[PDB]
Amino acid sequence: EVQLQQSGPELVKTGASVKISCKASGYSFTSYYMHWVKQSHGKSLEWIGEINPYNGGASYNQKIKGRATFTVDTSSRTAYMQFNSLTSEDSAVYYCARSIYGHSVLDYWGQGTSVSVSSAKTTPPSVYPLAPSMVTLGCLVKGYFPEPVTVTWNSGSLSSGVHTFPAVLQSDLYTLSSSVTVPSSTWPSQTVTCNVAHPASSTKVDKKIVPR
Amino acid sequence: DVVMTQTPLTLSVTIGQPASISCKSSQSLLDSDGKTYLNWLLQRPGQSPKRLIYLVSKLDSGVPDRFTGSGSGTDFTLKISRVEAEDLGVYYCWQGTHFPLTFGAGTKLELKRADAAPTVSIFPPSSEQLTSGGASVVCFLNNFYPKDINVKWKIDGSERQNGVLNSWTDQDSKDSTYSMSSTLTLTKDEYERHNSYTCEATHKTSTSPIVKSFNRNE
Repeated sequence: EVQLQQSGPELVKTGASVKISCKASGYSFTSYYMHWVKQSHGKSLEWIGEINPYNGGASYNQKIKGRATFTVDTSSRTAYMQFNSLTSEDSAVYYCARSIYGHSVLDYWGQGTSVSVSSAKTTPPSVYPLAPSMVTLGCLVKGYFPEPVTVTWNSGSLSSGVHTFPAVLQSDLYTLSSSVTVPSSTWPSQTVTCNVAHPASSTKVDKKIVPR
Repeated sequence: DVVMTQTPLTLSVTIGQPASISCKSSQSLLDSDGKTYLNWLLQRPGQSPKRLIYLVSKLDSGVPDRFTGSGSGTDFTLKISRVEAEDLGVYYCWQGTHFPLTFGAGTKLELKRADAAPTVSIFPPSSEQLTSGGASVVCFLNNFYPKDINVKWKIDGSERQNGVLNSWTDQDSKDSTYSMSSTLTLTKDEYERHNSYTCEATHKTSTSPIVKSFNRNE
């Protein structure tokens, strides 16, 4: 199985640099080109460039103005992208992708690395319980920066009736909520807990939902 | 750069029905080597982009034969013979004949289903949030179809318009419904000056709205 494992989400000061990585497995690393692709606001895709891991040779989209530099470590099967002089316009998800033979036909993609560029400090979320057939409970995750957060319920043992709403930005902080729906015969008799992680602040909070 | 233009940019499809996307390039994608490097990509929710078709009409090994790619020169088409629930997502055409590689804007495919009324829930501010001096009231409008919905907030019988932030989910892959949250954020002091808080959902499924309320004195 071809695997392309990218590094985690990054917050970058406006004007500073970021270096992101993509660890390949399941094939001969030097036999395929690696490409880097930008996706803004979860929609439009833009090619940044490619690198030949056999000879370390890169080609770049000229619209990048020489701000990107690709490298590889063949011993660890890792491709790197350093991206300099970042502005808010560079906030996006960055993908690596493999091509056959190389350069033309992209065939496998990494999971993406979210890069946020901002002058703002990291702020952990406040996590508040939402307590009021089926009962609907929830978790309010308020006033954090940057994205993302991850929310689970009962550490993954409740999954079927869960919706997590996309975050909304207001005055430079994010807020989101998550909803879970369980049998009335299940809660409050059994424990229901939301687990919220915010990578940027190294925070994880468990909040039990108790009747109010 | 070669401009890739997809049409339509949105699809709304009944499961079992055929669908089609056109892709037109500003310049021929025919190479001097005799090949045409026109590709289709799918990004489903919660997934990485995946290859669908390459070299105009070649199917990726992981893709069912329901998908076909066709076209020549500047004009290309992706067809799905019978759309299945797994097909929900964003479809991109992209070209690798010219430098740089360029992508179309994406066509979002959504599914049709039977109309469903929302399940509405309202939540007062937690004791934790009040202790910190803040007050958010939250309304969920869950698992409804179609997409269009209105939420009205009332406080002590009075319609309230400001401090309201709304968020809508992408269409659910499992049940083809939508959900929406609405959050009214007040100061704790403003919160405590009122008694009743109400969320009202207006959806095509009924002439009367769905009203959920709580009273602080209860």
